[PDB]
Amino acid sequence: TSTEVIAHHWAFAIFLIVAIGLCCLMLVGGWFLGGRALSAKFYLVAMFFVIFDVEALYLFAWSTSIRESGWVGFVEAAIFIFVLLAGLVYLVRIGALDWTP
Amino acid sequence: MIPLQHGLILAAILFVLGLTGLVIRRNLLFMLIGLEIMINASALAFVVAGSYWGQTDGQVMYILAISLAAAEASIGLALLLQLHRRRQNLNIDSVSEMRG
Amino acid sequence: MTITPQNLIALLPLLIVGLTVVVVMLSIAWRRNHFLNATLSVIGLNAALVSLWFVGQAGAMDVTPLMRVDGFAMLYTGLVLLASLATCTFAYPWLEGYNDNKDEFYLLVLIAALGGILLANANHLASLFLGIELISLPLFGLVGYAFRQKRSLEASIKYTILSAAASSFLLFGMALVYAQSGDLSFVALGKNLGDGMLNEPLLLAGFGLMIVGLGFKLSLVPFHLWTPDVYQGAPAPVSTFLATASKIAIFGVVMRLFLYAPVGDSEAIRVVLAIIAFASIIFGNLMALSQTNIKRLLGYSSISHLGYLLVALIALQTGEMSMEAVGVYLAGYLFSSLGAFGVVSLMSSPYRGPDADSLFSYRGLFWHRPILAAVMTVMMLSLAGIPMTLGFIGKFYVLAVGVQAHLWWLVGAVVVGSAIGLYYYLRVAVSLYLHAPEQPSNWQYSAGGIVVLISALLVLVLGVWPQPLISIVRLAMPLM
Amino acid sequence: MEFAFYICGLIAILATLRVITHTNPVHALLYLIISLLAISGVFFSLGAYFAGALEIIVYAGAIMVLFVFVVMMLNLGGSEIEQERQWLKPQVWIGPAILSAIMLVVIVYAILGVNDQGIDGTPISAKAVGITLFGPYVLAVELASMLLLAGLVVAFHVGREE
Amino acid sequence: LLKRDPLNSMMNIPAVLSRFAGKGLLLSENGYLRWYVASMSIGAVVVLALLMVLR
Ligand SMILES: CCCCCCCCCCCCCCCCCC(=O)OC[C@H](COP(=O)(O)OCCN)OC(=O)CCCCCCCCCCCCCCCCC
Ligand SMILES: CCCCCCCCCCCCCCCCCC(=O)OC[C@H](COP(=O)(O)OCCN)OC(=O)CCCCCCCCCCCCCCCCC
Ligand SMILES: CCCCCCCCCCCCCCCCCC(=O)OC[C@H](COP(=O)(O)OCCN)OC(=O)CCCCCCCCCCCCCCCCC
Ligand SMILES: CCCCCCCCCCCCCCCCCC(=O)OC[C@H](COP(=O)(O)OCCN)OC(=O)CCCCCCCCCCCCCCCCC
Ligand SMILES: CCCCCCCCCCCCCCCCCCCC
Ligand SMILES: CCCCCCCCCCCCCCCCCCCC
Ligand SMILES: CCCCCCCCCCCCCCCCCCCC
Repeated sequence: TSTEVIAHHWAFAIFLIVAIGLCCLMLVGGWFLGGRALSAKFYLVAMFFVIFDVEALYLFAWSTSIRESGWVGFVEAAIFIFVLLAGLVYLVRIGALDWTP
Repeated sequence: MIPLQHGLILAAILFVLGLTGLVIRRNLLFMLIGLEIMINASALAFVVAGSYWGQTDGQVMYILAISLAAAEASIGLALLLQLHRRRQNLNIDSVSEMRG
Repeated sequence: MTITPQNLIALLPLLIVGLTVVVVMLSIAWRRNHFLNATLSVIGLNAALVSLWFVGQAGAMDVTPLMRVDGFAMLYTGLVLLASLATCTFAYPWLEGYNDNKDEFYLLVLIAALGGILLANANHLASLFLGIELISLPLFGLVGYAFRQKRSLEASIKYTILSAAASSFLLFGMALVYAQSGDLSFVALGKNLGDGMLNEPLLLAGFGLMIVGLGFKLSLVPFHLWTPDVYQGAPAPVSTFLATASKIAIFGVVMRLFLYAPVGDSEAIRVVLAIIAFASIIFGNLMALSQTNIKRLLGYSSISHLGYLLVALIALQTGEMSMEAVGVYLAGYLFSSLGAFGVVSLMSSPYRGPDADSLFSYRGLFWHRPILAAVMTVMMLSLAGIPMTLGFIGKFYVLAVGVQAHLWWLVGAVVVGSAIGLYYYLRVAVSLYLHAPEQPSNWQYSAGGIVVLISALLVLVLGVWPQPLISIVRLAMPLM
Repeated sequence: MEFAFYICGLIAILATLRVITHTNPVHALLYLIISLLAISGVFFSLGAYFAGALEIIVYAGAIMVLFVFVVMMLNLGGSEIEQERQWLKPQVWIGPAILSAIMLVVIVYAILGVNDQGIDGTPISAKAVGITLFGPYVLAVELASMLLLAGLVVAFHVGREE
Repeated sequence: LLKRDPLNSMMNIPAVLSRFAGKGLLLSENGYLRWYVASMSIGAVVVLALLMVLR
């Protein structure tokens, strides 16, 4: 409820509103003005991205509290990263990540 | 100053709408979409419950929920691609050879 | 709380199975070898059994806020590991007939066994949900392993869509329970209630949606319709695993949840589970009556047998031997289903391709497979609850549990469903010995035959002499 | 923080209602992305900042991308279901709509009557979620890694082309 | 009048009812996934309504 916090909230709201309005108004002006007269490897890559992004979010949560988690948290994240790297090595070696076989 | 009942009711509304979409839609892709709506509503309910009690367990439940949602979405879309490649048809009623 | 070295030695089957998953994956990445990767998976599962011995040498304690290891956990972990080992043994000749990659099968079997172990040790809604999902997703892969075959792809799609819906139901019910009760541990689901206010509407509704998810997973009526389709369409070792390990692990975590939760002795939940048990017994036995397909028949059979187990669960808060009955019945059901689905797997192995039919054709099996016919008729007698078989010992335990708790409708349901089971089981067992007009050579097929023969001998011997099994299940006591 | 919650919840409800009754897959996925943005706004209104961040990052930013990838790869141009439009026929949707409405009334009746002092909205940071995640939920993290591994192996085995 | 055993017939009618009820219950196994989802949601409605009624 600080005045700095509410001022920054208002500034963020005005930033988003004015930015989206600027883009929309620029397209509106562009439209109104002026006269008139597949392979499955894409799925594989996107699916690998989704899986590795969820494992990335796990590491995202770990990274902000490494000191509070101590060495036992380091050991757990090391097991997590080793399993993730084993899966990555598996995908590379079986040709799943090889774009040109 | 938001009641827990309102967040839970919103999650129930989203769960019901996702289940309706899962039942009434004959396309397999829209069934998968309704499944995502259902599991996202469940994760929203867990977040509302955790934020009422002031505990981090609701967001951890959300994290496990979206890990399941990601993995089951990938599996379902792989099965959808296999069905389209085998039959050139996304009809969930046509894949019904096994019956009592 | 943290993880001590004592917590590490209690965690040993989970750690060994996870390390086996990593090692098998790295061996797959190094070179695609069927024999060595199957060997590594079965070595990891046997090492997990010996790890269960080492866990038994340690004490019973809570390894996490999430896990609790006791004799209950050791018993159901051992059941899951035995089912996984038998699935790998049955899977090798069937995969030898396969043409595509045949080691991701073993990776998925190991991950599903890891989920089974987690469900055996699950003391939390977190570990319950995660164990259910870790059972389910590798089974999505395994059920549609032969996706080029039409029936396997159809069973995969059905199981995937319905299990995603059931996991959504279970997760929403968990969220409602957590909304009512501020803790997610099993012991705390209903602690903040008193003076006869156990029937909180939100706690009951959350437990009902969890009942929807768990009753999908246990093939309980009215969440049972997927069972014959997924059982028939899946590969036969996958049918073995889905019949044994998934149901055993999920029903064990349902045991621990209803034993620990203070709302587990609610009258409304007891009546709803009694209705589901009655309907499951009657409906599964009635629906297996006119089945010419062996796998659909075993699916409806699983529906009825899980109804009997649910009857044993209903008396958990009234009698005392409910956990004992569930353990004995689950050991007997495990060995019976292992034998029956193993005969079905051995006669469907090697794989004949996605185009060729995979019909069992059990009529006249004795004239070319006499030992397999004897094993299958021992299983058919055991699943019928015939005395001299372990299935009768389980049925006797269920009947004693129901009689103690005065569950007369459930006892009559068991009697009626048992008579209907006698009809269709004896139909199969005597069709084994008739005459049919018309319609191996490696040690892994012989190993599968050894597995089903040892299952037959176990069923017969423990039906005649059930005292060692009763003594084993009695000392596998959970925390009171 | 109450106004934000109510408008975002209303936007989410309207968006999924337009998701389940739409015919074009890309339009349905777009309304689904809008619903996920609104639900992340609901998360931010309640103080679950990490949850809203992951809702945009992962759910609306990875999984919906996979859905859009699949839709543009299969090239749905009205394969006999757009021209049929069976889900908007009353005889098809009236049954499940009453069934879902009954389930909604039962669940909502269960929701009401529960004691409720209100959601405070105090922010639960990603710091505390990370502390819980690698503290009392270590096995959840490792077995969730194995779960995502299983999903990876299954989706590779099924979804590859050859 | 009794040459075709009447007591045997009135004791065999439970088998007839069993076959009829099994054939009737096998109509639910139509093999349609959308009906399976509908049946799960119907069972969810029934279980929730039973829990609210019984309390
Ligand atoms: C023979 C008849 C048929 C039996 C079928 C059984 C099927 C399930 C197989 C696994 C069952 C494991 C059950 C373990 C229950 C243990 C309960 C318990 O508390 O045991 C305690 C005991 C040590 O005693 P205590 O001094 O109390 O220790 C605690 C002191 N801090 O600790 C122990 O006793 C340790 C127990 C170790 C068990 C190791 C099992 C290895 C695998 C055996 C497989 C047998 C073959 C079955 C299948 C054949 C092929 C189909
Ligand atoms: C289709 C075939 C199967 C049919 C269904 C299964 C059997 C159904 C039997 C129904 C019994 C109804 C009992 C009604 C009262 C129950 C509550 C009660 O007060 O019970 C009395 C008593 C428990 O009270 P308590 O203080 O412990 O007294 C002990 C001394 N009696 O109770 C006891 O101590 C125990 C009571 C035992 C009751 C009888 C159990 C055996 C039944 C034999 C077979 C069924 C009847 C005959 C066949 C009918 C046609 C098939
Ligand atoms: C006097 C009253 C008091 C005493 C009651 C005592 C009850 C227990 C002892 C009596 C049990 C009577 C059972 C009667 C039916 C026997 C089974 C039978 O007839 O099987 C043969 C028949 C197959 O022959 P078919 O007709 O050619 O086959 C058509 C399908 N292909 O099979 C079929 O057609 C299908 C068979 C279905 C499964 C068997 C029937 C189960 C019925 C319920 C059993 C429990 C009954 C409880 C009491 C009921 C009322 C008396
Ligand atoms: C106006 C009528 C409708 C017009 C069309 C729709 C436009 C978008 C409407 C919804 C989004 C904006 C809602 C209004 C938010 C205004 C800011 C606000 O309420 O801030 C309060 C709170 C600040 O945080 P806190 O510190 O807790 O505040 C208490 C004081 N310390 O804030 C918070 O805690 C979090 C604030 C919300 C989260 C950020 C915004 C999320 C936006 C989601 C957009 C979804 C897609 C919209 C599509 C629109 C077109 C269909
Ligand atoms: C606070 C200082 C601690 C120093 C010692 C740290 C190392 C000892 C404790 C290690 C605990 C490791 C727990 C790992 C669990 C992995 C579970 C995997 C399941 C598949
Ligand atoms: C102790 C086990 C009891 C149940 C199993 C029964 C099977 C025993 C071993 C096989 C017996 C085969 C008998 C076949 C007889 C065929 C006769 C045909 C010509 C009349
Ligand atoms: C379609 C198959 C139907 C099978 C029905 C089986 C029914 C068995 C008989 C049940 C009898 C229950 C008697 C209960 C008496 C309770 C008395 C309580 C006194 C306080």
